[PDB]
Amino acid sequence: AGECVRGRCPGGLCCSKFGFCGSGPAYCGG
Repeated sequence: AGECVRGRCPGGLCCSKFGFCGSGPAYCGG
């Protein structure tokens, strides 16, 4: 669960260039 649309993802979390969303050092980087 958690996918980005055209490079935009709400909720207040991170979005990966592969088209995904997530919080913490997983989809954010560092």
